[PDB]
Amino acid sequence: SPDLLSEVSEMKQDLIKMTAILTTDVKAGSIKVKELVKAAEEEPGEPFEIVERVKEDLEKVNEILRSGT
Amino acid sequence: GFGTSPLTPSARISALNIVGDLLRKVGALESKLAACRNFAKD
Amino acid sequence: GFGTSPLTPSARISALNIVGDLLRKVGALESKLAACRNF
Repeated sequence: SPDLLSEVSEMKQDLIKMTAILTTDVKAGSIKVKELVKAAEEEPGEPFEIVERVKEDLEKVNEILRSGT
Repeated sequence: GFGTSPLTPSARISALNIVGDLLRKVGALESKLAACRNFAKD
Repeated sequence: GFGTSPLTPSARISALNIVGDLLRKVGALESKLAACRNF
């Protein structure tokens, strides 16, 4: 649905913002368009499986930022 | 090129704010896609 | 930055690495959601 795509687009923008906060990359050479396209082609599994992995990774990042470790 | 410095507290709080938005969105996407999978299995 | 200490360098880089992996995965998620078809 277009609402699912718009929520994922907003998540992508959130991750760009987090990248800008966390990076020390001093035209953002650390972000490679060819790596992003390859990853969009090759990430395995249906959307539900990818979402479960994304959620696990976000819970890990949240724990680092809240607890400090 | 001298290393990585600590993140300031305000930048840490901003990153926490954003991860909150990401967790609410992913939780809703998870529920939607889980419902699709479970409605199909049922 | 009320009630909050600085994030250590090691935690900062740990978080950055995971965020990079998340950006790649969320690009794949945006692709598969747009392409998925019901047969």
